[PDB]
Amino acid sequence: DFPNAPPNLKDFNTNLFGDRWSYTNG
Amino acid sequence: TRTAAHTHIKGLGLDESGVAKRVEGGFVGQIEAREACGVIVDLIKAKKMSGRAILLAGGPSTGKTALALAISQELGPKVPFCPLVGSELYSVEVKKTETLMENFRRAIGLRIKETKEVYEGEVTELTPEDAENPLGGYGKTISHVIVGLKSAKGTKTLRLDPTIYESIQREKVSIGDVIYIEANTGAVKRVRSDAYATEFDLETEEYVPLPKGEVHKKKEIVQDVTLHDLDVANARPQGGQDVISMMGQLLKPKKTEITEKLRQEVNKVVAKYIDQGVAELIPGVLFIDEVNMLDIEIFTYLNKALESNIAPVVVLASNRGMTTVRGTEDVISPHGVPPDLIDRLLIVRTLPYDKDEIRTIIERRATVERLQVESSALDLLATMGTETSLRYALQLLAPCGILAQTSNRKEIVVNDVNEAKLLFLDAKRSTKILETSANYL
Amino acid sequence: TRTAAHTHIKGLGLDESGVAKRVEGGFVGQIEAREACGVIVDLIKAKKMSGRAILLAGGPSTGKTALALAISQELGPKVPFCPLVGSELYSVEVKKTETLMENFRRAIGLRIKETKEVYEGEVTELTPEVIVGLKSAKGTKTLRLDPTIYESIQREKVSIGDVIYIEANTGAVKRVGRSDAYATEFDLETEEYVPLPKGEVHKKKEIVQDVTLHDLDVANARPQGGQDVISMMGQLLKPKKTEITEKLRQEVNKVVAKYIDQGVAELIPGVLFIDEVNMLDIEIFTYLNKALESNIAPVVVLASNRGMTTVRGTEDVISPHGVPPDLIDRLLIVRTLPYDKDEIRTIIERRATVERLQVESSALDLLATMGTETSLRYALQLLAPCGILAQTSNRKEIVVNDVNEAKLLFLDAKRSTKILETSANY
Amino acid sequence: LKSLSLIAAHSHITGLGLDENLQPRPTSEGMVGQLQARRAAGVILKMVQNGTIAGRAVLVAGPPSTGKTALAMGVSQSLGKDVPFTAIAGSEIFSLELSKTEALTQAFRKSIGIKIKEETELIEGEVVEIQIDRSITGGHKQGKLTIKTTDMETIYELGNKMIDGLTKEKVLAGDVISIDKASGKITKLGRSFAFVQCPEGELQKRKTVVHTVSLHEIDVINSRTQGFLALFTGDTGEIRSEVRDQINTKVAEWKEEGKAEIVPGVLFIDEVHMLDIECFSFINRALEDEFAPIVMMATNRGVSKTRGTNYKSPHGLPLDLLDRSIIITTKSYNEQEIKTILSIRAQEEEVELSSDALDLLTKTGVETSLRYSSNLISVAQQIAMKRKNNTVEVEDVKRAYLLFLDSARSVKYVQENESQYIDDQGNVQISIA
Amino acid sequence: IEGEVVEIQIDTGGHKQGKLTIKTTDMETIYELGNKMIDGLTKEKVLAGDVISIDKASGKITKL
Ligand SMILES: Nc1ncnc2c1ncn2[C@@H]1O[C@H](COP(=O)(O)OP(=O)(O)O)[C@@H](O)[C@H]1O
Ligand SMILES: Nc1ncnc2c1ncn2[C@@H]1O[C@H](COP(=O)(O)OP(=O)(O)O)[C@@H](O)[C@H]1O
Ligand SMILES: Nc1ncnc2c1ncn2[C@@H]1O[C@H](COP(=O)(O)OP(=O)(O)O)[C@@H](O)[C@H]1O
Ligand SMILES: [Mg+2]
Ligand SMILES: [Mg+2]
Ligand SMILES: [Mg+2]
Repeated sequence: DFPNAPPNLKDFNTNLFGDRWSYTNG
Repeated sequence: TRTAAHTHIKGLGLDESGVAKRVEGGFVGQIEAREACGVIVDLIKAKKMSGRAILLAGGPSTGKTALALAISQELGPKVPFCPLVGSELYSVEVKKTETLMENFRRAIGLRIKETKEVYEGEVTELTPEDAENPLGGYGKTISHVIVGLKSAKGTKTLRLDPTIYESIQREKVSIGDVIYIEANTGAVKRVRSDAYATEFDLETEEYVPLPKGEVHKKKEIVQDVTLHDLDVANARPQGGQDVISMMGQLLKPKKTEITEKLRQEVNKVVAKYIDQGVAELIPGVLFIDEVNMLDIEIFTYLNKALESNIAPVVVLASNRGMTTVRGTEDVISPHGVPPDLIDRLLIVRTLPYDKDEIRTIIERRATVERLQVESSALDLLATMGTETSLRYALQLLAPCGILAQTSNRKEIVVNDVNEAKLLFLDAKRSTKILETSANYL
Repeated sequence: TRTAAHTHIKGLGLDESGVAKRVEGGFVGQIEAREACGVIVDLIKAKKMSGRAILLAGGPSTGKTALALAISQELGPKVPFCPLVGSELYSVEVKKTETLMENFRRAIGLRIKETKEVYEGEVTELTPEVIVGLKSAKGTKTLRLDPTIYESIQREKVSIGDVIYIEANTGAVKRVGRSDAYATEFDLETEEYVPLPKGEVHKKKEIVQDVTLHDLDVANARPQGGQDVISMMGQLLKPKKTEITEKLRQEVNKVVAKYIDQGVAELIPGVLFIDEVNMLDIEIFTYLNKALESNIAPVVVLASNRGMTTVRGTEDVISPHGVPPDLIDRLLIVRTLPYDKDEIRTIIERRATVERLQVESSALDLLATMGTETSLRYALQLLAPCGILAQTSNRKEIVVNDVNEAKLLFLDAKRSTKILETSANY
Repeated sequence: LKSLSLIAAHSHITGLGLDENLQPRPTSEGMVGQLQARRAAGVILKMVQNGTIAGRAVLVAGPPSTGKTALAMGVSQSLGKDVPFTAIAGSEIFSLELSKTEALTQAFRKSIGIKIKEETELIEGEVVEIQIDRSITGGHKQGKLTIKTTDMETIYELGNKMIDGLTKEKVLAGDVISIDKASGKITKLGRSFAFVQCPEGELQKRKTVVHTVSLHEIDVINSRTQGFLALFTGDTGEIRSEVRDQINTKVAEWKEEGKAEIVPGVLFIDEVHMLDIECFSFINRALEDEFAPIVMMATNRGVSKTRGTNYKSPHGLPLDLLDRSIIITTKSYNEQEIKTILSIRAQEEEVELSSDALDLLTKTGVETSLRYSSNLISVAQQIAMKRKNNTVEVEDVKRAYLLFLDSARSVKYVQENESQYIDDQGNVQISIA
Repeated sequence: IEGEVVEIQIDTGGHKQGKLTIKTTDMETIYELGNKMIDGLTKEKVLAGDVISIDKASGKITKL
């Protein structure tokens, strides 16, 4: 099971910009 | 541009086949001593012997220290060169023997030179590569990681072992800011960038420009360390919140007599490393002037120390005749050095000067001090040097120049040197004043 | 085996009447000195006097150090015996008098009895307050523990299934190791396994451990705590020894007196031996003079080989054996006499037979004549080179040729001085 | 293997150079002449190697530049490694943080070794497979590996610390690995592929390792909790006597039972003529201990004043210490012996000499000291090399002789130019006119 | 940078809306904020009415 994409790549994407930056990206 | 009793000495003024020119490298006269020091310099550059000792002797103001400084200059800044006065060995914290051994080891140097392969640049993109699992399984399997790097004039994408993933995870690499990776050892180092520096309103993250040239880089790094640095680093601790660090910070760690075991371990590891061709050994020079101030115990320990197999070359300066060695009252020796140590080293004589040599010395020193003097005062200065002393004439130059500048002149004349004679005295006239006065003078 | 200038001396060799036999216990001659030493030994065994001070005076190579060692060996391992040289009193971090008093306290001993409570076994649970569910091979019990011992437990990285060993008196904690029950958890598991301890979890033992007064004085003078980090850093804060106030000594004396009064301990005074007292200076002599007139001081024996010489630290104060007259007045002097030819021969024979060597009669007589002509110690020391020279020729018995070659190879003091005087370059 | 070294003063000697029956050859192993002293040194070496006699002091006396230091170096070289040999100077005892007796005790104890043997198991091979399972936000991990040899091939599953031990040093499928079960220590012998042959034989093996340590180190370790650091920083002060008293008995029981074996060594004291009378008395008392090594002292003084006193004694030592010592004397050198010494010294420094130059060097080492010509050899070679001919001739030797002065010539120059230099009363004349 | 009389404006998720005003006698302007900037700001809290200083050297914001 993979809840959202490759989970390792998922956390990589999260640390690309940050949690708040991820929220405000859209 | 500040001058102090030196800096007009640039080498020994030697020549191929080891013959010293009469006037070269700020040197005049002293041909034999310069030739001997050149032979010593060649022996140093051979880097084969160990613990060779020479003592250069002569009267005061005869260029005894200038010779050692000249050989240090000729040897080059690469080789270590440790200067020392004989009175520095008496330390309150540690015994004189350990201080002597520390200064003895500080003269030996080690050059570490090695190459590194680097991929450094700005991240273009990064992506795992899904592939079939090697074993039976139901899930994504990453067999490679593709990372693209762009720098000035260069761009390249690379496929890498996926296990390095944690290196990105720990490094908080992000995308497009920076990257700098080593080739073989793996791992990644995060060195933001000027491309997005002005994009944000304000940010507490530093920015570096695009790396220059091809992403792939060959770098050769060379450094030099004295063995004393290795010993003191091995003995002294390091770290953060450990109890030993707190103890060291709270104790003012004065010097301690480093044990022989640590020195032997350092020697063994250094020998192993130079066996691999990554390191090179460079014996240096230990210069000690005014050795007459050394105690007999230090001389006795020097006798044993000179016979070690990692000893540097020690040069000694002294200006004493038949004198009693310090620490004793019945041994009278030449140069204040015990005969047993004298038997272990090579003597280098040093002769006084002639009036013409003194005149040339004064002219050169005046030229190096940005002053203009004609012969009508240069002859008087030479006569003063021959009458009072050479060093007195050397010192009198600057007051003469200041007096000339006061009178809105440019050239030093006889009147200026006479006025400087009247104002400042030498030792002989001071003693004559002292003897003829009976007012506690 | 290993021999070093001794170990052929096994006691004073006295009988019940105290009369010294001519040859007994690795001793020949020295009858009067041996009898006096035996009297002093009996006086020490009486455990009544305090501060008695004797010195034995004689020329070099007469057995003073041998006599002191024989006294110590005859007294027995139970009684403490502190040997010292005059040069040890010049320390670096403390004054000389403090070091002398430290040795004085070290000289006497105290034998005490104590009860030690011990827990051990496998650990079933570990819940913070700490509660430990110990379980032995027969019994199970839960214990409540202090935060410090809990910290020591944590630093031991203990877990469920680890047989451990706690001591109640000191709080010392040691993890014995993983229990044998979980012996199948990893095919290459590095951890060692131990069977569960036998008996109940709580045990009590009675021990008769000895101590010295200086030991329990330095116990509260400066600690050596153990596994606690706070104690470690406290003992690391001060790394140098210091002078002890007399108040600590008085409190120690009161505690020890209470202990011995309670019928739990007994006191055994010891001996303090000082070889080469001539190295002491006037200040140490005065302080020792003052400290001898105390109520706890042990028996002190001194050794010296001097004539009428000047006391160190003074300019013109001359005295016999280099000892101030005031300290001499409160001293008991034991004379020591030189030896004769037959005594030297017998000593050489004893030293040969202890070193498992065979010496023929002619070689022994030559060695005795040499010893009379040069010195006794030189003849004693020349035995081993003779043995090796005999061995090199594939032999076992020392021959006249061997001692002659040893004479040729090695020189004594007289010939060395003769060759020193008649030479140009030093 | 060979440690860091250069061409030292005594680098040309390796052992005493004796026969099977302690007969010294005229020239062997870098030692020339002095047959009596060499045979005595061989006898002392046999005494040390037997390991039964303890606390023997032997004194080597002779004029300067005679061979006593060379004799001690040869004894140390012939004794080989694994036998302690602590060489110190007479002035090293004085210290600002340790008393003279304490430093002497440390020097004495530094030259007795203790060797403890222990048996270790190993599993060595080439990694065939490794599977590792990390539970994210989980506290436990699941490991397994498959390891083979040329004959065996077996799988194992690992606990907790095995996984981290394997992960700190990256272990891959192309590696050769050795594992110690007791310690769990990783050892990488090389990557087979992807320059070392595949490990052969059984998958597991047993071996023995010896830990050798000086008695002084054991003494230092148990003194204080931090005393271990003093093994390197050298900051330990006045270890209490009871520590040594207990450690001696503990070593005795260890030797008696059979866990460890002790090896006595040699303590060499150079320039022993300078030492306080306190140190001499302490040595007199401490020579009698059972745990005492053979002490070799070197001296070159005649009837001189002993430090710390006001009377003169032979060799600078008191008669008390001289009484319990054995003296070996060294004699001056023949001209042929001097020539041979110069020849071997020149051969050591890979310097080619001409016969006439060698004869002139022998003559100048006969008139002056031998060390003068021995030093002159290298500078003569340097001059010859600068002249571009790789052979030392008489001209280069004479150039070096005139360029670098001798003690006698320097003394004569000072005596005839007394006014130039600073005398003992501080009066100098710097002005030429 | 000095004169941080701000009256901050921070309300997505994880403390979004990273903006704050800056006023002085002759200047007045609104600055947007980054993740690290607000992470620094939350420590050493600014009451939004206190003159505060901050450097552009990517260092630490100093209370005045
Ligand atoms: N040949 C020379 N060339 C240049 N300067 C010299 C020469 N000889 C002596 N000097 C001068 O003499 C001074 C050195 O004095 P020195 O002889 O070293 O004193 P000491 O011998 O007491 O150490 C220097 O300031 C240097 O300028
Ligand atoms: N009665 C004796 N029997 C055997 N050996 C003796 C006797 N007396 C002295 N010795 C030996 O003489 C040596 C010197 O003795 P010691 O007391 O250590 O020094 P000193 O006698 O000079 O004070 C010792 O090694 C000891 O073995
Ligand atoms: N028998 C020998 N064989 C080789 N070299 C010797 C011999 N004797 C003396 N030397 C040399 O003479 C020099 C002086 O050393 P030595 O005489 O041992 O010390 P010291 O001068 O303190 O007596 C040493 O460099 C040594 O190489
Ligand atoms: Mg100078
Ligand atoms: Mg004695
Ligand atoms: Mg020597």
